[PDB]
Amino acid sequence: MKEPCFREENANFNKIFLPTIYSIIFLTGIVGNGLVILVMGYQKKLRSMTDKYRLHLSVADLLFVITLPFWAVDAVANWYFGNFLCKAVHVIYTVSLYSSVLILAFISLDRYLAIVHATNSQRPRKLLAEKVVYVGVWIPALLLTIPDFIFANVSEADDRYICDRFYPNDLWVVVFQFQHIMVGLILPGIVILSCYCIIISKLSHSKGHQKRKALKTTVILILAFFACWLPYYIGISIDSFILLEIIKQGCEFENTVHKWISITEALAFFHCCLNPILYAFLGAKFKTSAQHALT
Amino acid sequence: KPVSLSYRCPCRFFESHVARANVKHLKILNTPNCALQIVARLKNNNRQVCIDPKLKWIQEYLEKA
Amino acid sequence: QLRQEAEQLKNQIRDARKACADATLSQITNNIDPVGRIQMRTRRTLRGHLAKIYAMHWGTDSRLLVSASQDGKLIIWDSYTTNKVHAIPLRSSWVMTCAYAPSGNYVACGGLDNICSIYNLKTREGNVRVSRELAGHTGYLSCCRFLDDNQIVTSSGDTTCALWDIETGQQTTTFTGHTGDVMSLSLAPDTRLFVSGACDASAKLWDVREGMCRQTFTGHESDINAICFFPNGNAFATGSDDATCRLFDLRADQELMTYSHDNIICGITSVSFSKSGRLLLAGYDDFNCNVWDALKADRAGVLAGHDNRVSCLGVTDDGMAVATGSWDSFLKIWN
Amino acid sequence: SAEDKAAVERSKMIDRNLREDGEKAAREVKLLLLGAGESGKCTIVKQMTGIVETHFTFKDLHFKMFDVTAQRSERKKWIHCFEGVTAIIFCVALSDYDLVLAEDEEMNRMHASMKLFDSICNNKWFTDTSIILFLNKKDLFEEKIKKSPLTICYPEYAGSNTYEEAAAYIQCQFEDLNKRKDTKEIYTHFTCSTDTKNVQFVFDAVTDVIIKNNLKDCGLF
Amino acid sequence: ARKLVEQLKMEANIDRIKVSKAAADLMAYCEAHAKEDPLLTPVPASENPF
Ligand SMILES: CC(C)CCC[C@@H](C)[C@H]1CC[C@H]2[C@@H]3CC=C4C[C@@H](O)CC[C@]4(C)[C@H]3CC[C@]12C
Repeated sequence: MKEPCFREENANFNKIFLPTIYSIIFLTGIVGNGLVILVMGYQKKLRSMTDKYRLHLSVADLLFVITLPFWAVDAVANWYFGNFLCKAVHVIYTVSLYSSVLILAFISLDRYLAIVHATNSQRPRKLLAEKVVYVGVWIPALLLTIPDFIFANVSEADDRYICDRFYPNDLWVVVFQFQHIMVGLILPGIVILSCYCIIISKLSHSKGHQKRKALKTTVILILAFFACWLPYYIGISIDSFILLEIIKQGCEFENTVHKWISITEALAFFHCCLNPILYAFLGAKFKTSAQHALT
Repeated sequence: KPVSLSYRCPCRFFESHVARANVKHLKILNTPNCALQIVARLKNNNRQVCIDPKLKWIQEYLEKA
Repeated sequence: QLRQEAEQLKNQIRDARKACADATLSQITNNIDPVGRIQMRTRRTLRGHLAKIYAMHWGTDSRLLVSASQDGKLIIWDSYTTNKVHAIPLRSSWVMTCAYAPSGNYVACGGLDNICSIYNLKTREGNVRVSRELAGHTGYLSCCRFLDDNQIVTSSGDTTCALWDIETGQQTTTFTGHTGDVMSLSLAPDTRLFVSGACDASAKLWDVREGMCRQTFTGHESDINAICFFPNGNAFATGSDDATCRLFDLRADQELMTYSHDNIICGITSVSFSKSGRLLLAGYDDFNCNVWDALKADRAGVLAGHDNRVSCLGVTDDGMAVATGSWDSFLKIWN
Repeated sequence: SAEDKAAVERSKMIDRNLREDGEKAAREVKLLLLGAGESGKCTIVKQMTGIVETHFTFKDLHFKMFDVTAQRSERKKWIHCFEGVTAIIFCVALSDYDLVLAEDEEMNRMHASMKLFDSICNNKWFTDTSIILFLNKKDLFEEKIKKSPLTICYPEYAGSNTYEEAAAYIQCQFEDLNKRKDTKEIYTHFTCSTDTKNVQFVFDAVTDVIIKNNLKDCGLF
Repeated sequence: ARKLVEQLKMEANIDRIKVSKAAADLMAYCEAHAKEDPLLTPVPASENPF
């Protein structure tokens, strides 16, 4: 059961399938985020709290999007850009990825506070958007992108250079994978699910038109977020378990799990694509603001 | 770095029970950033495997080169 | 009995006006060359208002201006450096007019409260206090102007105008004779006569000293919203809600000529002239502002910079810049 | 150049003050009052120059109420100043079906109230503004309905002369005037002698309106 | 009713002039002050406060 197999089979699919999807995501995300950011910039009236949250989300999505071409270059042939750029890209990727989800969690909390405590909560709704956001979304990311700074070095494998993180004693990998799983889906996921479920609970029996539309929207948001981010973390968990020798099987199972992870993460990188559509282009106020900014 | 395109060196969890008499072919993979991997084909089923170099036979083979 | 006599007198007036009409302005102004298209670019934008803006008035030094909004704040700006000089809170947040004294000492404000508040700016304490409150009207204030530091003229919604006396706080003269609400008022350069335009589509020329009406001009089909004199004081221009402007004549006692276009169907909220009386500014309802020609009736420029209805407009004494305030809570200066 | 520094400091101070005042003022509730027959200001003022402004608080919420029955000018010329209010409280007297207008006996008073409500509800300025409706004189209507059948005002009505279905018919007729069914809602309440449920109903209506406004501000729909 | 008749009678006997003369006077006034008008002829930026 210790016979070694080679990852060349996965490399054959990874060389061709990945960069095209990355290019499509890059184009669509850059177009959407540019439209959103120019609409926000050309607005002269006082910005609401949701406008501030959308401005943070757009900045995070832009930071994530400007990273894809480097990974496309890495996947297609090899690495060329040197140690400094390798480390900088590694640093940017993590902060963008974690901010893009903590912003969603904070938006869900803000909407809960606005819908449930509508008459009373008006000052906390501003405190959570002016002071707590920085101690919220950004400080954990800037404090957890430290492993990339400590150790992320380019190295020669076969003929090609590679920008990959290298771990001492092959444990760091499992502990960091558990960290990724926990931060990605369990810190913001619980808050989002609870707040949106109770909002749906408080907007179910009403017979209004606007209330019905809001109920449909919250369901769409929950379904989109969970369908985007669940299978990727399931695959990561399976890979961590098989690496931790809890599951003892042949390496064809390893190949299948790697294929699953690759396809599912390629699918899940559409969060930067879908966020401007879900959070900006489905609102009447933002539509009116964009129409005014057009002329 | 996305997990999909990360680097994984092949031989993991080497054993220390392979006998010297079962060795049929000798080959060592040249791969850095991991523990040294030697893929020697066995004689029982002609299947390669990576084992740790702490074995007395492995130490003698290393010292005889 | 009296109705027949009044009809006969009106017929005689119409016959005399028709007889006095020998030629129109457009026939004898065709000699002059038309003015080129006016390209006006905004210079400053003033922000700080949180609600609709209903009036404004340039100072006599062409640097300071005052704006009134529904939020209950009367803001005195500084147009040169965008800095705000004063922000006076209001007792009532329903305001529809404001004015700036010729000497820069006092300001005025009025609205749905039927009380004209006069505030003193330059006090010993260096702040603003209520200098006087004028009461006695039975309708909402629509416009108020300062003849001097002591006398103020107001036009109310009960078909009346009043010449007040700030020192005593009591009315001095009352001008009646209209039919509908009075929604405009402008003082002549010599500050001896003023015209008023009411809802009955009739503009009346009053007499401050005598206290009696002198001339009445008709020709409009809807409510008159704005009025202003020619810089020489010999003629004036009226704007109504039926998307038209008209130029009358005091001496000829007859309408001169009209400004209209086939693509305009929204009413006028404010009109103004230039220093030489050549360019006529008109703020229409459709978020726009037009620059007509006082002698050719040809459009020569559009000032499109607002996201909502334009409610007030003004031109400095030297004609350097024009300030427009809209319902978007922004004042914009063009030059 | 100390004058420039002082001017900038003064501008910053009186900009922060205005921002704070606006933030404070955005947290309160404003209501307009309307009525056709008796100006609709009798019951609510006691129950709690040209305009009347009334402040009251209930369960930590500040309500201002604007009464504009002292303005006898044309309604078209000053109603746009009230665009953006939270709600309009319309008062209708139930004991006016058998009465006639003071000016002329041809038009019934409740028909004039219906016309005024139709004009207010379908105005171009008030499209997103909700209407709370009060039906007063419930006991007097109770007494009057038995003596005078509800047929002088509604000839097409076909029902027994009892309070419940007559009141339901009146409420249905008043609510049916609305044409913007998908943008605004009308809350109907019969005022009671106990001056403790009217303010609760107003509080509930204002809370619902605020929730529906926040549903749009947050961008959910 | 008598007040309106009296006002009409009082305002009926006033002096009037030909429309052509007034139009010529307006044209002359407009032409006289065409040299000093910052809106008609834009002022160079050296002396422009804005
Ligand atoms: C990698 C990181 C540290 C780069 C800097 C990113 C963070 C710190 C930047 C990116 C976009 C920035 C925001 C852009 C817009 C606004 C709106 C403004 O009204 C207040 C500041 C605020 C909210 C900024 C705060 C700082 C911000 C969130």
